Amino acid sequence: RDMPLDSDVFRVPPGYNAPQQVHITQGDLVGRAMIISWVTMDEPGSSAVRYWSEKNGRKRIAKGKMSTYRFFNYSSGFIHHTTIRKLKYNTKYYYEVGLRNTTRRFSFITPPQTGLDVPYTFGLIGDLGQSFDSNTTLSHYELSPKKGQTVLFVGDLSYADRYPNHDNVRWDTWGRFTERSVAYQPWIWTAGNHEIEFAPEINETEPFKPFSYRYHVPYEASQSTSPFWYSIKRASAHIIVLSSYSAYGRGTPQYTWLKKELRKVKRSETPWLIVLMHSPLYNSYNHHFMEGEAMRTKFEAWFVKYKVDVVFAGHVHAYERSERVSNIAYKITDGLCTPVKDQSAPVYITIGDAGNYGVIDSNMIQPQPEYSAFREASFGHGMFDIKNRTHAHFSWNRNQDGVAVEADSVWFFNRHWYPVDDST
Amino acid sequence: RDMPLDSDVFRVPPGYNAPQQVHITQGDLVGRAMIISWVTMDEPGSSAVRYWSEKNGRKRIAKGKMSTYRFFNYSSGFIHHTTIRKLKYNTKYYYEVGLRNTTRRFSFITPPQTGLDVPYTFGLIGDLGQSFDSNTTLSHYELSPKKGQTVLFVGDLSYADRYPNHDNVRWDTWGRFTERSVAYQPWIWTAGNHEIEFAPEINETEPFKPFSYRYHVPYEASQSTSPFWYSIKRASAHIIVLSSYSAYGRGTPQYTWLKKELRKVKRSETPWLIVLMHSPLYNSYNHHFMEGEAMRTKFEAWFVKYKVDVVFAGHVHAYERSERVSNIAYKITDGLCTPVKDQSAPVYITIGDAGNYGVIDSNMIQPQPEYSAFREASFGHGMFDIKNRTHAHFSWNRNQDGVAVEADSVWFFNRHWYPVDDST
Amino acid sequence: RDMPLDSDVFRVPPGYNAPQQVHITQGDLVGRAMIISWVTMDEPGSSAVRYWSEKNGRKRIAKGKMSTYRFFNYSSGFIHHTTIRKLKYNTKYYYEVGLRNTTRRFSFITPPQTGLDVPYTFGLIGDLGQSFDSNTTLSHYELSPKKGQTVLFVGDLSYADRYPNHDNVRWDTWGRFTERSVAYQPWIWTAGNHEIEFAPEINETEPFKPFSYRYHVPYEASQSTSPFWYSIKRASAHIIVLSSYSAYGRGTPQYTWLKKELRKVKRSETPWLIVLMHSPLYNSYNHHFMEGEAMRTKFEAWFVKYKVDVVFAGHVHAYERSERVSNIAYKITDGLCTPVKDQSAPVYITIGDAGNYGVIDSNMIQPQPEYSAFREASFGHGMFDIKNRTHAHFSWNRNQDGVAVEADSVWFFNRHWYPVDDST
Amino acid sequence: RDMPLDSDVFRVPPGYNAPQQVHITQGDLVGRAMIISWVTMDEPGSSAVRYWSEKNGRKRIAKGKMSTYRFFNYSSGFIHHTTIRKLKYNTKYYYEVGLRNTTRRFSFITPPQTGLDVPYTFGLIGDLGQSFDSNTTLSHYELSPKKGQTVLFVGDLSYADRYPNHDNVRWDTWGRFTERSVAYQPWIWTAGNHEIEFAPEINETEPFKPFSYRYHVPYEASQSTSPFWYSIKRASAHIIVLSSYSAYGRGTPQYTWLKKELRKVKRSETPWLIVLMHSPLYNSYNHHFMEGEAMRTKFEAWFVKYKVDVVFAGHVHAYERSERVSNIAYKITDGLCTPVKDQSAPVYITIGDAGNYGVIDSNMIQPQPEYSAFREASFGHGMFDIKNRTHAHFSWNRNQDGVAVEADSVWFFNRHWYPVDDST
Ligand SMILES: *[C@@H]1O[C@H](CO)[C@@H](O)[C@H](O)[C@H]1NC(C)=O
Ligand SMILES: *[C@@H]1O[C@H](CO)[C@@H](O)[C@H](O)[C@H]1NC(C)=O
Ligand SMILES: *[C@@H]1O[C@H](CO)[C@@H](O)[C@H](O)[C@H]1NC(C)=O
Ligand SMILES: *[C@@H]1O[C@H](CO)[C@@H](O)[C@H](O)[C@H]1NC(C)=O
Ligand SMILES: *[C@@H]1O[C@H](CO)[C@@H](O)[C@H](O)[C@H]1NC(C)=O
Ligand SMILES: *[C@@H]1O[C@H](CO)[C@@H](O)[C@H](O)[C@H]1NC(C)=O
Ligand SMILES: *[C@@H]1O[C@H](CO)[C@@H](O)[C@H](O)[C@H]1NC(C)=O
Ligand SMILES: *[C@@H]1O[C@H](CO)[C@@H](O)[C@H](O)[C@H]1NC(C)=O
Ligand SMILES: *[C@@H]1O[C@H](CO)[C@@H](O)[C@H](O)[C@H]1NC(C)=O
Ligand SMILES: *[C@@H]1O[C@H](CO)[C@@H](O)[C@H](O)[C@H]1NC(C)=O
Ligand SMILES: *[C@@H]1O[C@H](CO)[C@@H](O)[C@H](O)[C@H]1NC(C)=O
Ligand SMILES: *[C@@H]1O[C@H](CO)[C@@H](O)[C@H](O)[C@H]1NC(C)=O
Ligand SMILES: *[C@@H]1O[C@H](CO)[C@@H](O)[C@H](O)[C@H]1NC(C)=O
Ligand SMILES: *[C@@H]1O[C@H](CO)[C@@H](O)[C@H](O)[C@H]1NC(C)=O
Ligand SMILES: *[C@@H]1O[C@H](CO)[C@@H](O)[C@H](O)[C@H]1NC(C)=O
Ligand SMILES: *[C@@H]1O[C@H](CO)[C@@H](O)[C@H](O)[C@H]1NC(C)=O
Ligand SMILES: *[C@@H]1O[C@H](CO)[C@@H](O)[C@H](O)[C@H]1NC(C)=O
Ligand SMILES: *[C@@H]1O[C@H](CO)[C@@H](O)[C@H](O)[C@H]1NC(C)=O
Ligand SMILES: *[C@@H]1O[C@H](CO)[C@@H](O)[C@H](O)[C@H]1NC(C)=O
Ligand SMILES: *[C@@H]1O[C@H](CO)[C@@H](O)[C@H](O)[C@H]1NC(C)=O
Ligand SMILES: [Fe+3]
Ligand SMILES: [Fe+3]
Ligand SMILES: [Fe+3]
Ligand SMILES: [Fe+3]
Ligand SMILES: [Zn+2]
Ligand SMILES: [Zn+2]
Ligand SMILES: [Zn+2]
Ligand SMILES: [Zn+2]
Repeated sequence: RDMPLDSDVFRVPPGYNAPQQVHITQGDLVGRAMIISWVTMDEPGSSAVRYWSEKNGRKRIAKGKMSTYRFFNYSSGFIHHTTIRKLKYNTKYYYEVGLRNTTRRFSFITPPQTGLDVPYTFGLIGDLGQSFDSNTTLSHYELSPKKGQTVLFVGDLSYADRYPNHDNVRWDTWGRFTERSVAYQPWIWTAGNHEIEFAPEINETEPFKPFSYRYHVPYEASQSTSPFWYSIKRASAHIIVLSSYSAYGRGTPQYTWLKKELRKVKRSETPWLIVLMHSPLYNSYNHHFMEGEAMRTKFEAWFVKYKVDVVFAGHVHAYERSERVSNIAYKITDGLCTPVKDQSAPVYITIGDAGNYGVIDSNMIQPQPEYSAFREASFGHGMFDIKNRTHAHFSWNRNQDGVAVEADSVWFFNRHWYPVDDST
Repeated sequence: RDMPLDSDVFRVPPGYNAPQQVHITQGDLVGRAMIISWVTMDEPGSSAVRYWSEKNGRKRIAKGKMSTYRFFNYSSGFIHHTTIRKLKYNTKYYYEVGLRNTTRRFSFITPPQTGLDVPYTFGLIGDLGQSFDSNTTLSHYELSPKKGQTVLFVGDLSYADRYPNHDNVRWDTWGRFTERSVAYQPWIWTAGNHEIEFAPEINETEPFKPFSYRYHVPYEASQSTSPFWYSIKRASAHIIVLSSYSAYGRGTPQYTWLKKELRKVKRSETPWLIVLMHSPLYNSYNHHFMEGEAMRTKFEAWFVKYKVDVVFAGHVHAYERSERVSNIAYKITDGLCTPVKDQSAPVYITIGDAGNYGVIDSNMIQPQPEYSAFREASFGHGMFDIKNRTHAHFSWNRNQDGVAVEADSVWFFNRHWYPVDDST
Repeated sequence: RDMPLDSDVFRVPPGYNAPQQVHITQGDLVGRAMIISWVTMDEPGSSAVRYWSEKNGRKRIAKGKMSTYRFFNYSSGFIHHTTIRKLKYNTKYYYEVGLRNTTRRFSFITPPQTGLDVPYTFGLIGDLGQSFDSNTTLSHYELSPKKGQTVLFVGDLSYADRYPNHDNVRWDTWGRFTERSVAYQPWIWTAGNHEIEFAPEINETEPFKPFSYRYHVPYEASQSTSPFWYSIKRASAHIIVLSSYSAYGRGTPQYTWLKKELRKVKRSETPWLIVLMHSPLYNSYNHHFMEGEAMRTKFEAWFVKYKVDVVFAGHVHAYERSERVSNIAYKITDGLCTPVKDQSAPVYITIGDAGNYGVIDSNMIQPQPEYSAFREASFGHGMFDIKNRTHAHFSWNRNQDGVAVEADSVWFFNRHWYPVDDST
Repeated sequence: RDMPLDSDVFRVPPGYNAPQQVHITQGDLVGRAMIISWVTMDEPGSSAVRYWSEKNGRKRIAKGKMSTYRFFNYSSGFIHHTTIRKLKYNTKYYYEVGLRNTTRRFSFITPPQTGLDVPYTFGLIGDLGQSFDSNTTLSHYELSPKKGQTVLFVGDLSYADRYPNHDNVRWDTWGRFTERSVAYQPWIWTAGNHEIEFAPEINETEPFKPFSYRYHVPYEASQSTSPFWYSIKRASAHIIVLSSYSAYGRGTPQYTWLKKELRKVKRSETPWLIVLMHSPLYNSYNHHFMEGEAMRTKFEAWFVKYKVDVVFAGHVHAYERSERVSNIAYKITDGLCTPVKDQSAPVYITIGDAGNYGVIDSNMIQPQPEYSAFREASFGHGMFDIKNRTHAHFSWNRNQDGVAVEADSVWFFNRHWYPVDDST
């Protein structure tokens, strides 16, 4: 069900050496910087970006960097990444890319300054891929009357690794496909397993190669040493991104980084604390059942201890939302190994159902365990709408329903400023 | 408690640019190759090694490679690594190193061809370090009347990272200290946490740097893509080394590698299957209690499924030997989370008590759980003596006892050729 | 007059990932090693070469290396270079390349052991390019009844740098064009100015990049530190190759290397001493008149001192052969600045007329100076046929004449074993 | 004769990780930027530089870069290079270096904006080295009542290459020795042969390695692609630095660069045109007689054509000043090979007599040829004092004379604004 190469969605912008595959993300810790990235195929081109705010129409120029990579018998085009910094909060900016030959213009809006009661609405997309189903989820998102403002992406971007020799073209088409959204609003990236791409057979053994060339993140903003785990703050939220497929043993860089990072969250500043990861810690579908155990045994207590609000994951191609549950009492022989309701624990949601290559995970653990509050095997996307320092409303819209039909919906009460039972 | 820099044990071989810190390991999959490694400090020197068998006294020459590294305000000398290959099994070889200026001679004996009933005796050392205690354990090993023939090293080599800026000299002194043994019999390396050395503060953020420059392993012999997990066969054993501090998520290179590797073990060929790792899966001391959970949740079933015989670990600075136990029935809600006796399960032994910087882990879990067969907080080393395809005898000698006093002893019955009850 | 891309001469060998652009050169100092190089375009492929002698039909395998490069908006295919060594002198060998997918077979004949009276016939080609004229010179060579056995190539290989952005395809077509000769007999390479390719404008500023990726030479055989100046011995000749466009100041690597090298020539072993370079030291055409002055002032005396026999050059697109002349008496104010006949001096010949992009240099210094013995502005190639330690016969065949019509011809008397006046 | 290691001049600034070997140069094309460089030996340290003008005492900070290198059995400390830019012309600046641990303060004065009649006084030092003689020349310079404001350095900095394995310490001592001057006024660098350091024997074969790590120049300011030839404008002068030991063949990068650069000189803007190079084009001493021939044959005409005023060189350890001479009429056979007076030709001066390792080149060519205006084998330094767009006064002070005794003196009349006869 992968959309064919000629699909209107994969068409290449016309013009000589016209910037294609345009995409953006936050470029700093707090909201006033963006990383613009794109690809030119005819020749190298300029890595300069021109931008100006709607109000103070003064045109400034940011100069970035260019790179390329070869995968097997494949060779990328010219990848560019430029970071515009020191933007003003809450203002619309226009940016142009492809200055030398054919220029293209886009716009984005900086978020509001970080604050306790600042509202903001995030979209949740996981496991997109490029099937027709993928196309549908993306439009439904684009049409959600509750306008999404940033997409928190949970992993498995294009599934190009399913093609022979991981046909990296499929990375190009995906990038062209999603530009309609990412050229305009940032998508926060998380690495999934389809991004690992360990292919000894074709002599490609550096994990995450294509993904890392194409998608950049402000990892040094948090003091991370790798782009696979980082953190950013935006509006009233503090987002922490983790890498299920990187290492988390005690003492490793990721473990060490997260320990420090959790100590840096200030709920008086960013009330909402969200964590993103690919492989779900709590999952009742048969597929990938219990894979999240190892990371679970390692970070769960931290999450309960710092009161994280939600934990979004993907990987299982279906939907599921749990109860605030914890299972942090086991000591091997004491037999205390059963998830228990805990109002300090975060809610674990899994939205890996945006489409992939058109396949859904339907078999599930029967009967629905206690920790599971709702599960459904349908394609869709989610929206996490922050309202106050106390309220945030989550929704799940199915691809079968109309754009405005929330097939599941829930209010979240801030584990810090209003820890009442939302566990309903 | 660490031995002082002037300790006789740290003395530098005399002569201009005299080879120091000499050491060896198996260099191929089956036994007929060695990797000789050493360091010269005055100037680069030759990386050629001259060797000849006692019988056919014809002198041949192997040419290797030289490298250097800088840690913080530290600079290595000239590290050399040369692989002699195509040796004859079961023969004494003499090798000379430092051909240009001051030459030094050593010898080693290739192991017997791999076989079903070929006996061999391994020493077990873990968490050595360089305290006086360390010195002791090493001598006790050197004196075991049951002559050890290869040391399986379980991790934490020198604790140089405990010194300011990880004073890499402590790596040099450790290398000079242990030469008395390693220059003559191979030691199989395993990476522990003291080897990670992630020091962002001094701008050292590439894990395992010093360890990796200094200690090489034949990882491509198994088709591993990293030197932190590999496998070798020697005599009647098939040894598999893993990395607690590397990644093992589903799909990762280490996970992928182990799955394939277990499929390649042939018990009709190497009856004994041993696994090495630093952080113990089963451990009842308070210190580092339950750190091995994550990896446990990922590899335990495979170990039971392939009937691995023993699993040596270190990290807890003390001794402990368990019962053949398994705990692979948990499914979150079914409450089946208690280690059970399983005769397909391997025996988990932890020997991280060779000395470190002179400190013992004594606080235990009271009371001694069922899975724990014997535990003692004493410094010491172990020996695993293979006898037939069915028998192998393990011993633990305390540093307080005399060289020949086995403070713990047990016979192992091959999980494949003689599955009768050991566990006692 | 550049042959069009569809020219039958540029056709690509059929088959999946079929080795194309096959080419060879001597791979050691004395004749018993070859460097096989080729290109595969579909995918990487194997860098193994299979070969066996006609006599002892035992098939052996040599394993080489693979590399790639990008020039501007260009990306090479997979370049391979493999060195077969330890060949037997004077024997025919078959070699196959493209082992994995589509295999191609060729053959070559090792030269005879170096000796005083060993005959051998070299072809002289300079400034080839890929015009139709180039095609003609190459056939005339292929048809010279005096069968050439090795081509000494004087520089300016393909003129791809004349195309926009140095369209490196033109490097591919040239390589395909000349395979008919180079896959079978070695061509010794010399770097000319069309190989420098310094293009700051397109950000290509490393001189000799494409040339160096594609054409390899045994420069370490002589103890050279760069592939732009080296030396080889073959049959009764000792060939020295220099780089007009590299540096030759006093103290530089090239200067230093040549000084030592000249001291290593043994005329009792290789009677004939030949030097190759691109820019001619003695030239009477108007084009490039006096460019060879700087190198001249630096090496001429050495040449006269060691009695080099001939000095072949190219660059001027025409033919010219001089008298044994020297001009090494100048001391600024003494006015002794006029070429004089000297029987210790080498004969300077220029054959840069094989074709280029179809243009000839016709204007010449009028009147023909004394040092010039013969000059003609015609396209052609040359043959230097060694006979004894005393005799060697040089010929120049014009493209207008028939294959067997020597338009100029001369006997050379060895400056060492028979320094009589051949200056006729 | 070289000063001993304990010489007071080689003492190391006290303090932990105290900045040593401090030095500066122009950092842009026109005068408003500086490159501060230094070395810290205890540990890496900060590469930030703090500076503020005397007037507007606002302290700003520039952040630079750190690097290290290894020569043979030698290892550099931590070399730092930071470029302060956008300075105001003609103002005193103070700069501090070593911000983390022990800070040191220095000052410099930006030159006046480029102009037709802007005076400036340059010092001329060549072949300094570190003998006692060297110490002397440096003091004499420091004391010239005609205060020098920038040193144009002609090559051969330290002669470290004379020590075994080119004992790079001699590079450190030289850097500490000269700090007294260079930390305060820029010295413009030129590469000489003692900087090449091609030492195959110890496996060092990349020319100019130590020199290049330690001494940086603003070569991209002119659009040069290498740091061995560049150009800067300062006050009323346009200085062009060349590399005798780099390549200058037709087509090479240096040749190509100079041709374009000469076209960019505007005498209406910087009336005085100076060229620096190591090996002198015109020299009548026996030592190194005629080494400058090759480059001469390549660039002389261009110098006459663009009317360069002076050409300073070193290499011959003595002094010599010529007449405005040219010798650009030779055409091989026309016998016109004798230097002739030419008033468009520059004056060739050689000041390689600052000291070296205490040795003078005294053997001259007898008799003093016509082109030579004055020559003397004494240690000394020079000063080139620009006065107007028409006048500039050059002086040569011997080490034997007193600080104010000009042992040779001459007025230069601008070849462009006042071409009357100087040559006397
Ligand atoms: C390279 O660029 C030129 C124009 O700049 C274009 O016409 C040509 O087709 C390009 N080639 C490639 C391989 O992109
Ligand atoms: C691309 O833009 C540059 C602008 O400097 C122009 O010179 C060139 O001809 C343009 N078009 C193409 C097809 O390269
Ligand atoms: C994808 O969806 C868009 C609208 O959301 C539509 O215009 C387009 O035709 C669709 N393409 C495919 C291949 O489904
Ligand atoms: C690439 O191809 C296969 C992968 O296993 C193997 O035969 C070969 O050695 C690999 N690596 C290289 C460098 O060719
Ligand atoms: C939080 O938002 C909800 C819905 O928008 C509203 O009912 C509630 O009163 C808000 N809380 C505050 C403190 O305004
Ligand atoms: C370098 O080598 C020389 C002898 O080869 C020795 O005398 C000198 O002390 C060495 N220096 C270092 C830093 O090892
Ligand atoms: C080291 O060995 C070489 C052998 O070639 C010798 O030349 C040198 O002098 C020896 N001694 C030292 C101290 O380098
Ligand atoms: C270490 O033990 C050895 C014998 O095993 C002994 O000779 C040596 O003196 C000891 N050194 C220290 C510092 O304990
Ligand atoms: C090294 O020192 C500290 C480590 O956090 C930091 O200030 C600095 O940026 C680090 N990295 C570099 C390249 O200096
Ligand atoms: C195994 O070894 C033990 C002790 O050496 C012995 O009692 C037993 O009989 C041996 N088995 C075989 C098959 O020889
Ligand atoms: C890569 O290789 C596959 C087969 O191995 C081939 O079909 C495909 O077209 C190749 N692509 C390129 C760009 O060479
Ligand atoms: C190429 O050769 C390999 C031989 O191992 C084969 O598997 C493959 O299918 C062949 N053909 C192509 C088009 O790749
Ligand atoms: C090149 O010459 C060959 C024979 O020498 C001929 O078969 C071929 O057609 C010629 N091609 C062109 C383009 O001249
Ligand atoms: C490449 O294009 C031109 C060449 O002069 C220039 O503007 C640009 O800076 C060059 N280099 C890079 C890295 O873009
Ligand atoms: C050299 O060769 C020529 C022509 O082949 C012949 O006339 C002459 O006698 C030969 N010299 C010797 C020594 O055979
Ligand atoms: C490294 O730094 C420490 C202090 O930071 C210093 O005491 C030690 O002596 C230094 N070592 C070297 C080799 O500079
Ligand atoms: C160097 O400076 C730092 C300043 O942060 C200080 O912590 C350190 O102790 C100082 N002294 C030494 C000897 O490193
Ligand atoms: C170098 O000269 C300075 C003054 O110019 C003097 O103070 C110093 O002692 C001299 N040192 C030597 C070693 O000549
Ligand atoms: C370094 O030492 C000598 C220099 O000629 C030589 O024997 C050796 O091959 C050189 N290079 C290396 C990499 O050892
Ligand atoms: C040039 O300077 C000299 C000496 O300072 C002076 O005699 C002459 O008049 C000056 N020229 C101008 C134009 O001021
Ligand atoms: Fe997925
Ligand atoms: Fe330990
Ligand atoms: Fe040419
Ligand atoms: Fe000098
Ligand atoms: Zn997934
Ligand atoms: Zn440990
Ligand atoms: Zn040419
Ligand atoms: Zn010199």
